[PDB]
Amino acid sequence: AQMPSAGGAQKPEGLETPKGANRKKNLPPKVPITPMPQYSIMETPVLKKELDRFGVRPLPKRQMVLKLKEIFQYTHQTLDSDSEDE
Repeated sequence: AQMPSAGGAQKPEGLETPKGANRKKNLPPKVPITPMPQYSIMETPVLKKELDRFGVRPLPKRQMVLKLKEIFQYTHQTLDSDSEDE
């Protein structure tokens, strides 16, 4: 709901990057900033399989990315745990 000000403080200018160029897969539970680990920007081979598994119809990558981004926005509560949710 809120953020710990004594722990946040640092003004963001960019956070939501393609998870790969840096060694940063996590998102610190602190301040509600636009999430970096978007489901819609996951690695192409596995994400294509996850796109099929989630049951998404063939919409072009612009229409598709907005769909799975929006879905991810209301689904994003904590962070990707690497392991499957037990």
